[PDB]
Amino acid sequence: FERHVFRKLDHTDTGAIVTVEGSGTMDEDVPVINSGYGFNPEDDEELEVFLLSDGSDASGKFGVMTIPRNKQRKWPKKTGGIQHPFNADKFVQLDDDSIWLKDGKFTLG
Amino acid sequence: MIKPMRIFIGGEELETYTSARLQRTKKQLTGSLTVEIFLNYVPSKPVIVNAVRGKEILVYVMGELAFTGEGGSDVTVNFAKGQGYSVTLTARGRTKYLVDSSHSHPTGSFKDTSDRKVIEALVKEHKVVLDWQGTEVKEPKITLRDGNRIFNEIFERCNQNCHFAYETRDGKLLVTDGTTGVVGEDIVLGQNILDFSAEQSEDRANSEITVKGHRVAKDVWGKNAIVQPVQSVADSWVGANIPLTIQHYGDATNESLQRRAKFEADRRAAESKSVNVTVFHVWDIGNIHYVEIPPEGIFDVMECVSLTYSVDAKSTLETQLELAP
Amino acid sequence: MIKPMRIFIGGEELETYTSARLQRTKKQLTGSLTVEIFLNYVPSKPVIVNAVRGKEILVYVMGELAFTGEGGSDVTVNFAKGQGYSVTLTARGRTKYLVDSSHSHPTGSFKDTSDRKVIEALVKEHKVVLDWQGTEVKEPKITLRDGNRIFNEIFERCNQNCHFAYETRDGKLLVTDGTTGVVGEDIVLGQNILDFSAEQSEDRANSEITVKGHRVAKDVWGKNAIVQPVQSVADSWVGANIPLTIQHYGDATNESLQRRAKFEADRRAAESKSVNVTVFHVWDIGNIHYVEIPPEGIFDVMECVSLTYSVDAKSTLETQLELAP
Amino acid sequence: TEGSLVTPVPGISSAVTAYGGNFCGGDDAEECEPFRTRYLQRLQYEPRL
Repeated sequence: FERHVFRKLDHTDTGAIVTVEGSGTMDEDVPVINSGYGFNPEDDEELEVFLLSDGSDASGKFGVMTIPRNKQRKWPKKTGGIQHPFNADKFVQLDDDSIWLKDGKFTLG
Repeated sequence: MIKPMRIFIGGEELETYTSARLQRTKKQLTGSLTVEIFLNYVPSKPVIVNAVRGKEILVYVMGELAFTGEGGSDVTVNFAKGQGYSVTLTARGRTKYLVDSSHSHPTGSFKDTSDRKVIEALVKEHKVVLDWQGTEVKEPKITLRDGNRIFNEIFERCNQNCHFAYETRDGKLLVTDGTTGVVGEDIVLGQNILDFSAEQSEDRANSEITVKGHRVAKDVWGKNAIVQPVQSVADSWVGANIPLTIQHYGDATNESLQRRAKFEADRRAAESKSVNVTVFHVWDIGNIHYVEIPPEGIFDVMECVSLTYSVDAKSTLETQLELAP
Repeated sequence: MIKPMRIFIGGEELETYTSARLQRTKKQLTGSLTVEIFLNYVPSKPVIVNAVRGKEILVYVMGELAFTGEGGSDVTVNFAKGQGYSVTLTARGRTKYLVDSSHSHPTGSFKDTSDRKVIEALVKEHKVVLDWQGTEVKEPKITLRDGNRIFNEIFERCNQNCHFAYETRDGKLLVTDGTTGVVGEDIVLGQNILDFSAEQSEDRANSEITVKGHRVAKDVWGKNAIVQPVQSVADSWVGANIPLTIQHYGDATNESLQRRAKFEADRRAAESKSVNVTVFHVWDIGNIHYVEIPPEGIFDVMECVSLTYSVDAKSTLETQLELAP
Repeated sequence: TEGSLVTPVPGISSAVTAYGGNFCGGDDAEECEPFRTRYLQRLQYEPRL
């Protein structure tokens, strides 16, 4: 387990390739895990990318991208959902009252 | 008699080496040396102390170079209430800074290159001339661990390519995948041997070795990257079932699996036929010799793996070898 | 003569210690001791057996306290068909249980405290009085590893703040950042020395040491807690390039980075100038002495790092030192 | 004109500014040849020193 900071993200056929500092860890890192949620942050934006090494082999390091810490929504109690990875007020919420969405414009299709 | 061994430090000859010992092993990254010197002291009068903790050292055996520091990397001055007062020295190969210096690589992770182009950019921070004679290997990913010593990474990366990494006598660094081919002497029993001790231990042999490891190529995954890259190599000399399995540390490639597998086989096979010999009077390691010991029936070509010259004040000249096929 | 060494065990003097040996080392956490005792046995007659597995042991050297166990940590009864039948004993410092007990901390993770207030809550489970004289340090986060020994954690935490952790001669635990300042004797060659052995090894020195480590403060992240905290410290006594790099185990702070760097520098520097001396007839470690060995040219102040008293049935008294500048 | 702290401390603004001016005055050491001409100029004869 190790900690580094994001600079650059590029797309390829079998996932996303990132360069995440911690010295020149790699120009083209091994693809990143998605698990359902993914995003494409702009170049050199505040956020952190943990790297997990396949076994103890330094040749494999899967990243785990995280939302910027200045922009994490302080959810209310007994609530959860997903949010815009660069703003805390454009999100989707599934509560005990109703499926709540928040945004200044809606589109479909 | 014409001095069969002469020692030089910084260009001023050592005329009082009361003892000596020089070792050169193929299974490491640096040779060594050790010289015992007689030192004097007279009270209430001036003395001159060199105490140079570092300078070049050379050893010439019978008018031929046999070692190259750098030198004087350790100095100790024993002393006794009785017998006498003396000094000791030590030295190692020119690469003795790699074995004790953590790498300071400019970035810390190669993008895409070959092993040779990596060994050049790691060692050339200390001005040590490489001597490459192997086969170049191209790999997609190399990232040297952070802070790992130089003698760890070179040894680690050269283990999976069956590259021996050992030092020459001139001060370079030699990476080879075989023998130097310099034919030596026919060490025949009853002619020049003084002692010997052969051996054959079954506790260090394996008939079947298996290697596994995932893949890291630019775009590979799934079955082709996890369950596919498996390869097995067998010795067939041991007539018993002693299975072994190994894990690969790198970007697995079917060619590389066997190369790592063969490297283990050579190491195990050599370790199961170690021999020692003493040949009295005082060229190089890796040579090819012939041996004869009918009592154990040695009638096979041999190749040396280690060398040692030792001397004593009481005239005990000797020389030891560690053969293995 | 007036007994220059007396020993007590629970208040009954040992009048039959056929041999003795005491040690006190600054580079550890507990002293030691060893006593050999003559024992008898008459067949078909009663014998009184003590076999004390635990009790206090005290050693006084020339009417002065020199150790405070707690004692009888070991009991072995040697025996021979020939020479004789005897017993042996051993002892260690009062903190012996810290050296061999896993911590039982109330919770297992401090919220926000200082190192002193942590060492008090670790040691005081076994009632061992602390002797603190170093500077206090504030640590935002501490969490003792679950089940780790007391010796490991104190040594680990005190390494990054240049705290020496060693015992006194009374039964306490002394944490200090320097010498006790007690000026000793001027050990001069030809006056009281009996033997010596100096040394200077280059294989344990580094001209430039580098450290790395993230921050763990309440709210620190990004470039200010990942890449920013790096600091370099250099010795400048070695005239060669032997780079080293270290990783920090804790909450990195620019002040703490250098303190860890200095601790390594003092350790490496001392290890590269180890000395030994024997001074015949039989105050404390860490003292300040003057030395004079013109043959090698020692004219520098020294701080003793270890001490040893040894006796024998054949009158052979001695004492050893492990000085270092 | 604008900078920022490298070692955050609680209760202190995350950004700081310099005065209307700026930092300057730093300079490198003096070599041998520039020193020689300066010393000679002092020893020589010149009107209106």
